[PDB]
This record gives sequence, C-alpha cells and structure tokens, in this order.
Amino acid sequence: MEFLKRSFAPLTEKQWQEIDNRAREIFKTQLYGRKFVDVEGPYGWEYAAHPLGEVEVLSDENEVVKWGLRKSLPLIELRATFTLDLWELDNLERGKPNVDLSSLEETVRKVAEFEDEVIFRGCEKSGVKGLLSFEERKIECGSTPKDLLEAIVRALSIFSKDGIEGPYTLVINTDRWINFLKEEAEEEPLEKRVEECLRGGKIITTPRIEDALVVSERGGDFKLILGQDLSIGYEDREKDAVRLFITETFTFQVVNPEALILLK
Amino acid sequence: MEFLKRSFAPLTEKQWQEIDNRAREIFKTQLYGRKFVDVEGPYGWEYAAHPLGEVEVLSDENEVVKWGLRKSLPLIELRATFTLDLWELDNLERGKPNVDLSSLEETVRKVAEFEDEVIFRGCEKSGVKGLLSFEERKIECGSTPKDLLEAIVRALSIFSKDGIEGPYTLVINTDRWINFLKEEAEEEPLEKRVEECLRGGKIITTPRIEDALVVSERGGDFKLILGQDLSIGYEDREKDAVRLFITETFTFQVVNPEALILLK
Amino acid sequence: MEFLKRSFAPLTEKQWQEIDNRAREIFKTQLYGRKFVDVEGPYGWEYAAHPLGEVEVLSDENEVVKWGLRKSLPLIELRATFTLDLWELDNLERGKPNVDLSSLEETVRKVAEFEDEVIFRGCEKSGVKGLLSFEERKIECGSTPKDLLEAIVRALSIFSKDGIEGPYTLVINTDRWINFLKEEAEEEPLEKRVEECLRGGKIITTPRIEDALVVSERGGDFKLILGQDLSIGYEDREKDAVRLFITETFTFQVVNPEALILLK
Ligand SMILES: Cc1cc2nc3c(=O)[nH]c(=O)nc-3n(C[C@H](O)[C@H](O)[C@H](O)CO)c2cc1C
Ligand SMILES: Cc1cc2nc3c(=O)[nH]c(=O)nc-3n(C[C@H](O)[C@H](O)[C@H](O)CO)c2cc1C
Ligand SMILES: Cc1cc2nc3c(=O)[nH]c(=O)nc-3n(C[C@H](O)[C@H](O)[C@H](O)CO)c2cc1C
Repeated sequence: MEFLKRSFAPLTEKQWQEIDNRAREIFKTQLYGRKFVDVEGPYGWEYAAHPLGEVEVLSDENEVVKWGLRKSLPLIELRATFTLDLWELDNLERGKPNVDLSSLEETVRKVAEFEDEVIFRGCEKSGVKGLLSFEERKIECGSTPKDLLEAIVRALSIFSKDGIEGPYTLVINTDRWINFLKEEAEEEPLEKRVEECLRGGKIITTPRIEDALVVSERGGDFKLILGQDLSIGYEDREKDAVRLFITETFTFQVVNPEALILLK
Repeated sequence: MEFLKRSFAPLTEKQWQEIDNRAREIFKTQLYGRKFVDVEGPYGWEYAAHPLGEVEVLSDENEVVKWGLRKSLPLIELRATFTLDLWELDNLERGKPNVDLSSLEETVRKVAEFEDEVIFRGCEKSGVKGLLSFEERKIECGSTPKDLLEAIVRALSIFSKDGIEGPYTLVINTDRWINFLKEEAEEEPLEKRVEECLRGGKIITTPRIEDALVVSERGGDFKLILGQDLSIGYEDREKDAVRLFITETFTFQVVNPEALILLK
Repeated sequence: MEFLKRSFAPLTEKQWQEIDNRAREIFKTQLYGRKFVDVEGPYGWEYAAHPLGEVEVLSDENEVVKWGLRKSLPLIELRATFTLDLWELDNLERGKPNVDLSSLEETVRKVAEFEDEVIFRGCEKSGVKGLLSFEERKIECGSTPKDLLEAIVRALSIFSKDGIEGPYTLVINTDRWINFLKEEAEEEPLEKRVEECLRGGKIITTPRIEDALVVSERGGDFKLILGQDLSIGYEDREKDAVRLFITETFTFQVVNPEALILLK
C-alpha cells in the first residue's frame, strides 16, 4: 500500500507496532453490525460502483431504435486526522511501559459511530435504505417478563409460514434488559428461559437502538461491500508533533426482507 | 546461598526438613495478593533499583550544554528473628511424632500481614501507590441481593467501552458475603447466579479490606518485582536455645489503571 | 542505534564520513583524564543506576519487623546542538578538498571542558567527590629545581610504607614546568633526572589544574562508568541549514584513596 506514505515519517518499527495494536483492540469491541451481517471480500483501491441489474428506457414509442441506461450504486470514502507529540513518544526507547495516546482513542470512537449510523438508519444522498425503514414487519409486545416469551413464540410462526429457517438471534437495548432483570415476579432466571424459547439462540445488547428486533442467521440476506479496509497513514510535520489520518471505502445492501421482525 | 550460615548450627538434616515444611504450609494459604497479581522472576542478592524511563532537567535556558538525571525505584529489605529450645527438638531422634513450634507460626503470620499491607495501601517513604488510592473508578451499590447483579452488569459496560477483556474476578469481604447469604428473599442459590453473571468468573473472600472490587485478568497490569524470596538462616546460640531469622527483598508497581473498578 | 534518526537527513555517505573524522581527531587529544583513569565497558541506553552495597534503617527499636532501603548512584545525561550550511557542504561533490566546519569544533571543545570539570572537582547535586577534595594527603614543596627531586624521594617512602607499588606518574601545570626549565642553575637536563628519580615513570602537562600531583598506576583505583559513548544525531531543517546534536551518559568513582598524593 504505497499510497500510504509511511516510509517518510520519522519513527521506528516499535513505535509503529504499538500504535497499530492499540487501535485494533478498540475496533474489535466497538464495531457492532459486523456481529451479524455478511462481508464481501475486498476489491481494491480503484473499485467505484456496484451493479443492480436493470435498464431505464428514455425514448419514445414510435422510434425505430430504442435505448436506455444501466443502474448501479456508488461507494463512500472517508478521512479523519489527528496529531501526536514526539518527546513523549521517544521515552519508549529509554524504557517506559505506558505512554499517552488519548487523541487516537477519541478519533477511533467517532469513526465507529459514523459507520454504525449508516447501517442502522441509511443515507439519502447515496440511495441506501436501512433496517429500521421496513415498517410492515412490526408486532406489539408488553412490559411483564412473560410477554417477551409470548411475542417470541408468535414470531416463530410467522417465520415458519414462509420457508425461512436457521439459528435465530435477539438484539435488544441495555436499559430495557436491566429493567426486565429487575422485575422478576416469577422465580426463574430469565436468560435460561429466553435461550430455551429460541432453539438455542443468543442475545446481543447495544446502546444504538431503542427497541428490540429478531433476525434469522442462515446466511445471504444482508451484505456489506468493501473496497479498502481501515488503515493509517502519514501527512506532515508541525515542528513539535506529527499528523496522521484514517480512511475507508464501503457500501451496504439488504436482499431478502423476510428474515427480520421488529418489536413494539 | 552461603550468606545464610546454615552449616554452623548444631542440627541435623531431619531437624531442618520439618522446620522448612511447617513454614511452607502456612505461607501458601496466608499470602493473598499473589492469587491475582503477576510475579517477575528473581534477579539476585545484589540487585538494587528498577528503572522508570525519564529525565529531569536541572539547568537554565541560556546554557550551551544542558543536563539532567535519570529516575528509578529502590527495593525494600526486611528481617525478623525468633528462638527455639533444644531438648524439646531432640525428642525427634527418640521418635516423637509431634513437637512444639508456636513461635515460628506467630512470626510467619506477622510477616504475611506486613507484606499484604504495602500492596493494598502503599508506602510513602519509598514512593509506592496502592490499589485503593485510585479514586476516579468508584461506583455505587446497594444492600439487597439484586443490587449486586445490577452493579456487575453496569461494570461490564465500562470495561467494554475501552478495549479491556478477559476473565473477570470479584474480591469481597467475608462478613458482607455472609450477610448476603443470610438475606435471600428470592429463592435461588446466590453463588450460581453470581458466577453466571460473570462469564464464568470466580470469587475471593478476605479479611484485609472493607468493601468489594472487580478486576480483569488478561495479564500484564499489576507486577511484583523480587530480588530474593523468603528464606531462613542462623544467628547465634544462647546456652539453652538457638536464634534464627527470616528475610526478603521486593517492590511493587501498577501499569494500566483501566482494569480495576471499586464498589461502594 | 535507531534512536539517532540519521536516515532522515538529506546527506550522503561521504558527507557523513568527514564529519565523523574531524570530531574524532579533536576528542582524542582534548580528553585528559582518560589518560590515567580506568574505563568500565558500556551497558546500554537503558542503564540507570550503579549499586553501592549498603542498607539504611528506618524503623524503631521495639518493632518486631524491621526494614530499610538500598543505596545507589544515578547517571548523568547531556545534549548540545549546532547548525550547518548546505550549499557550502555541496561543493564536496564538485571536488573541493577543504570546507568550513568551525561551529562543530567550538562545540566539541565546550563538551570536553564540561566532562573534565566533574572528574577534577565533582558535582554536588549528584553526590560525586573529586580528586582535589581529599585534603589529608598533601605535602610541601619548593621553588628551586632540587626541591622537586627531594619531594619525589620523600613521597615514595609514604607509598612504600603501605603496600602500594607499580609505575608512578607526575601531573603538573605547564607554566610551572616552563619556569622550572627556565631556572636551571645546575647544568643537567631536568627531564632525564626527573624520569630517573621515578623508576622510569612519565610526565603529563595540562592547563586544568594549578599545582602538581603524583599517582600510582597498578590498576583498579579510579573508575569511570559509561552507559553510551559520544555520538552525533539529527534534529530538523531550517530552510537553509541543518541542526544536529551530541549526547552521552556517565558517572565516576574513587575506590582506594591510598594511591594519590598532592604537592604544595
Ligand atoms: C537533556 C535533554 C534531552 C532531550 N531529549 C529529547 C528527546 O529525546 N526528544 C526530543 O524530541 N526532544 C528532546 N529534548 C528537547 C530538545 O532537545 C529541545 O527542542 C532542544 O533541542 C533543547 O536544546 C531534550 C532536551 C534535553 C535538555
Ligand atoms: C537422662 C538425661 C537425658 C538428657 N538428655 C538431654 C538431651 O537429649 N538433650 C539435651 O539438650 N539435654 C539433655 N539433658 C539435660 C542436660 O544433660 C543437662 O543440661 C545436664 O547436662 C544434665 O546433667 C538430659 C539430662 C538427663 C538427666
Ligand atoms: C547556478 C546555481 C547553482 C546552485 N547550486 C546550488 C547547490 O548545489 N546547492 C544549493 O543548496 N543551492 C544551490 N543554488 C542556490 C539555489 O538554487 C537557490 O536557493 C535557488 O534555487 C536559485 O534559483 C544554486 C544556484 C545557482 C544559480
């Protein structure tokens, strides 16, 4: 990846390695949608559009020759910059085991939020439709713990009326999960009963949404298309510090809307 | 270890062996912090200081040549003495299976308390900071059994917002644990639910502290540095008895303060 | 030595080589104490302290457990900077045999003076004691040439009363040596008689001190401890020039005060 001008910065190999590790650790836990969507492999730094498979007609009816144009989806590219101090970084050679890296962490969290927003709610300038837009698959629920089990039992019938099958997963909000744990008039652990009502599924808690949803996980319904993964490069020097950046290129699509149900 | 003048005392091999075994047994159960800290290997009887990796400037701004001094941590050495009676020790050769060794046991307990005090609360003359000093990672709790589960669930989110992961452990006071067992309005064993709320963690009870704390156990955050381990040597003879001693050399350090949380 | 960022400066190999040679030449003649002290080998860029071998007690007398701290000496680190012009340096490629390098020479002389000052007179903030501090080994002398021979003959007896032996060396001030040469009422070369009064010793003249001293040279009494030797590195660029620096890390110690005598 020579377009990242890494050999022109005044650092050493050990000073690059720790910067890589610290960012990898946080990304792994803070990316949420990659826990249950599919990923299509990288194409390269030159890929530009993804085809849809249709034609739009632009001529009259009395013509002898008729014509139209093909359709596609364009990709999104992003960039974000930060700065670091040099004397502090140079204590690693004298033997300090812990150095200060707060700006990197704040920038990483901002990028993760931006990425999750598009998957959950979509983008209008690009023509992307998000998971919460499909408003004809919503069913009601209740407050007491048994209403959750009743709702799950009712949802599996709607799943089975079509041909949909496979492992099932629940995605829920953390405050509501805490309230469900707090309010237990019946004496039985909630997690065991919930995991048994699904045929051995699993539960994911997150602060991104407000209510709950249920999805199927056989494979092939939600896809994320990548051109280049997340990377770090070099920009310039500011007489006491250095300036660096983060970048990426992607798009998203939903194929079969039959594998998703919304609660409340 | 020739600096321990063991060959000049009037004893036999069997009389040395039982003295070693009795002390090993008690140390194993009474040292508490070694259950969850890391240990860096021995360096020797001549090691004196551990480096930190910084410079302190001591000159003016208009100088042509500028200079400073490096920084480090000094080690601690201790010694404690006791006495034993000779006719009583000589019945082992006639065939007695149980002899009287109470002074050794009392001294061992005193040494163990001194060692744990520095880890939990620090030393000021040497420049050591202890686990209870970090006062910006404390959260509130309650009296009823369900408040404990709520607090644990809230703590794991703070852990996951950073990159911290791994097995988790709870350290609690024994009287409070007994009260929690006694007050069970809900009908379910507390230990199973507590061990399941953590993803398969464990619980440690101790009389050293007053409240509870939660720690991560991936490895590399709390370290104890040793020069020489615990040993026994010979001093002199007092016309009816013998005099012996115990000694050691050590220091302690905390690297990443992100893996620790304090309750109440 | 990657902590010296030499690969990021805009120079060539020939332009580095001559800069190295010119500094080596001057250091060799201008470092004076290395002519008669001992040198302990390099340890590295991370070494921080040198042990002394003692304990200081900090507890009371009625305690059951007693403790103290170990002792050591900290190292000294220095840094000094200068600047050079680029068009002038570029004539070496066209074929000029002599280029202008005056700033480097002035800086080198300043560093040499700073180094010799600590050996001859010590430093108070660090706890170093210098050769002229030991004030109980001083004997009187005279002005005429024969008084020097009388003083040397008297000094060798004090040396032999202890067990000290080996080659002997004289260190003297240059103006006083010139006056001794000028005032020769007796007709015999002074150097031959002086070198014969010692059992084949040698003479060193220097502008650092005021009076003379006599030392033994069997080996093992005065030691200089080094972490990193003298080196050159790169800092930045100033739109017409480049900026560079010099650095080092050391300490000094006197072991046996019986091998030294002071005159007048
Ligand atoms: C003893 C000393 C050591 C220094 N070490 C470094 C260093 O490792 N990295 C750095 O960027 N600046 C360092 N500086 C600051 C840098 O040299 C400063 O900008 C001027 O060059 C000091 O004259 C150091 C300054 C001093 C006095
Ligand atoms: C029968 C007898 C056996 C003894 N055995 C021992 C012994 O094994 N070890 C010991 O320290 N003293 C022993 N003593 C005490 C010791 O001998 C005492 O100080 C005097 O030497 C007794 O005259 C013994 C005394 C007696 C009378
Ligand atoms: C004929 C000529 C040769 C030059 N050669 C050099 C050179 O070798 N190194 C340098 O630093 N500047 C050199 N300069 C100066 C440098 O080019 C100047 O800053 C401007 O670029 C001149 O337009 C040269 C200028 C001239 C006119």
